[PDB]
Amino acid sequence: GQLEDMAQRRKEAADMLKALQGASQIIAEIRETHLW
Amino acid sequence: GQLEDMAQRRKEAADMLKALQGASQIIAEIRETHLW
Repeated sequence: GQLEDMAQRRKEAADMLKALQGASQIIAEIRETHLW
Repeated sequence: GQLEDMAQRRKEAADMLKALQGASQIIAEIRETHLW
């Protein structure tokens, strides 16, 4: 009848997901370099 | 399901070999009258 710390932590955790994207970009660059 | 420098070098070598072979064939095909 009647009825910020966590937000920052989850935001940092989500931002840490960029490691996979960075690894994929590095792998793609290495593959492109191997061609030359 | 799924499966440059060296390529350029081999292409140049093949082109040079083909040019030499063509030149040799052209020289051989010259009329015997002009070759002797």
